[PDB]
Amino acid sequence: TLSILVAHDLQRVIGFENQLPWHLPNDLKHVKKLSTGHTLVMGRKTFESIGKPLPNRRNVVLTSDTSFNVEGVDVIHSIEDIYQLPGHVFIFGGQTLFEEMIDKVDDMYITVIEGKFRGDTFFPPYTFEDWEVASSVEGKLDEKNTIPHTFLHLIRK
Ligand SMILES: NC(=O)c1ccc[n+]([C@@H]2O[C@H](COP(=O)([O-])OP(=O)(O)OC[C@H]3O[C@@H](n4cnc5c(N)ncnc54)[C@H](OP(=O)(O)O)[C@@H]3O)[C@@H](O)[C@H]2O)c1
Ligand SMILES: CCc1nc(N)nc(N)c1C#C[C@@H](C)c1cc2c(c(-c3ccc(CC(=O)O)cc3)c1)OCO2
Repeated sequence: TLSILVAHDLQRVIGFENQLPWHLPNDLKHVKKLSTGHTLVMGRKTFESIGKPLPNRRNVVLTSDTSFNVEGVDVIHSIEDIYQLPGHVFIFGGQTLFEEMIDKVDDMYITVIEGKFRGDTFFPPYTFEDWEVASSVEGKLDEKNTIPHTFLHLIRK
């Protein structure tokens, strides 16, 4: 099972200057629930933006750097290596990896941020006539979660 896992805004912005443009704690909880116990695969720049591996799951980093080596991180050097990872594998980002994999994944867990942010990195365009809506759940707004957002589970038709 190969899935995308992404938060993107109304124009599909996912990042600005190596950071998330927005602060949404509920989306962090969403990611932890989905991916604890499984595998995250991310590009090198996504990994550097996080700083360190995320706990209690396998962290796989794709890079051409043969010197890359981080305690708690498994390194792969080819897209093809992804297809040798067991278990449930989530493509975690960023733009380059999403572009490489959106045509390969079985399904996508998208958090749509219902806002328009300045970005320099984007999720690729997709059309809902390629993807069925398995579920769509509005995120709950409160003091610490103040941007409207929707959790989609899209499965390839
Ligand atoms: N909103 C979200 O859900 C979310 C999630 C993740 C990331 N992001 C954002 O996305 C942005 C970063 O995305 P990005 O496109 O700049 O970078 P990226 O996709 O994270 O990383 C690109 C790097 O990955 C490696 N790579 C990609 N394909 C490869 C291949 N086929 N073989 C070997 N290595 C490969 C290369 O590393 P080397 O150059 O070292 O060889 C390349 O430089 C950040 O702003 C981050 O905040 C957002
Ligand atoms: C949470 C944002 C997000 N949402 C969805 N829908 N899909 C994604 N791919 C990402 C992403 C991402 C990368 C860019 C990133 C950058 C960061 C982060 C975290 C992050 C930190 C803690 C958790 C909670 C956990 O799992 O323990 C989850 C994500 C993740 O924090 C520093 O900057």
